[PDB]
Amino acid sequence: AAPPSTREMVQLVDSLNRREDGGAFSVDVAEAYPDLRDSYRKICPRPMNLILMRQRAKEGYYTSGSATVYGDTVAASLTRLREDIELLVRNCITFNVKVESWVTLARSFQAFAHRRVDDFVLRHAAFLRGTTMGAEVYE
Ligand SMILES: CCOC(=O)Nc1cc(-c2ccc(C)c(NS(C)(=O)=O)c2)nn2c(C)nnc12
Repeated sequence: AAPPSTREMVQLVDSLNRREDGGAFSVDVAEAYPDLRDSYRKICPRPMNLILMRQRAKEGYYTSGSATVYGDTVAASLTRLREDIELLVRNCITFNVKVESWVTLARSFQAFAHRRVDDFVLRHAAFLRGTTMGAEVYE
């Protein structure tokens, strides 16, 4: 089972940018708002955004060394990318807990991103067809 190439992983992370999110999951809140860094660290002490995820994809961090590429199921495959997607969503829903519309946007992105990763895993690993999907597990 050959892992996906770094170019394919970069193309996968690039496909997670949606026009309807208007860069909400791409912006680096620390670089964009220097005068609010410390408040964002209190709420989201672990940083995550699609710029960091694209660097990780490009460098082989999701598909090299001890990264889990193919697991027992689609859901349990590309675990490092799934954890990064989950942190991105957790940070957004925690920060926006009082703004329901922006929580719903983060949940919409979560479902969308795990489905994009599920379909990508299936394109590279037909032997995982029919197993648990990340879109069924992550919520
Ligand atoms: C100081 C002003 O701050 C903000 O405007 N903040 C945020 C704004 C938006 C936002 C804007 C425009 C649109 C069209 C949407 N999409 S929708 C209708 O689905 O909600 C969302 N999202 N957002 C998210 C996530 N997290 N923070 C923000």
